[PDB]
Amino acid sequence: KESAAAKFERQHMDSGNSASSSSNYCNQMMCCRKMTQGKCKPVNTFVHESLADVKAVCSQKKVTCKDGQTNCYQSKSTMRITDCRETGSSKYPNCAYKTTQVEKHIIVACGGKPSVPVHFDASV
Amino acid sequence: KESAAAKFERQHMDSGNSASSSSNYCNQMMCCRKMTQGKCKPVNTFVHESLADVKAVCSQKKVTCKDGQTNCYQSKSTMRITDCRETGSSKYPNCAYKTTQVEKHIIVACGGKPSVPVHFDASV
Repeated sequence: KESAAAKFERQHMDSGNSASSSSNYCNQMMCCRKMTQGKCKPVNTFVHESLADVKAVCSQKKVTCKDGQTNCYQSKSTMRITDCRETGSSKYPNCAYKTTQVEKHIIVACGGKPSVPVHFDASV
Repeated sequence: KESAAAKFERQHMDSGNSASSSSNYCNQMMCCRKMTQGKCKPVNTFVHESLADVKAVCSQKKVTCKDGQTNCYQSKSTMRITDCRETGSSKYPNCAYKTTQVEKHIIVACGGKPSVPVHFDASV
């Protein structure tokens, strides 16, 4: 059961970095998207194109996955994406990520019916 | 059990134009700090000053809380804070907030032992 003091810190404190800079994107998103629970997911990519555009990748260029599986696809064009990589400083439960925005091609694994993206494999 | 497609969207999709825009702060923080679970917390303020500085308020100016309780204190100095308000468009499970940065004195209820902030009452 959360103490009132802890609750206040959770709901009202953010000195770990003011509401300033886009350098904080990853720290906030990785937390919002639940990838800092029990462990700091070391690396993650966020795509900003439409869901439709990313889904459309399942029907674009075929490429093998890094794990040998053969259900990977590469986007025909670059996409605006955001790279999140835990920083040396970061140490769970104090996850720190470096935000790096680039427009690259993405490789994803597709599955299910209809076949949609189910795994981000890499950006190229 | 979250579907593979659902998980991909959670872990990798953030469609939009101003991804890391400060105008997105509240949407990301309100989500990260869990104030969008079950429903959208209508209003919330995040203080960007030092935890030590905010706790210090508890030994500053005594004031009566907005709800009539008598354990509120107001900061002597203004503090950098971000105001978060749910937008007319926002409606669970699709919470949306307007981010507003300003500098004001904060009023918080203090309790427990040691006496520390346990509730954000108001800013002014």
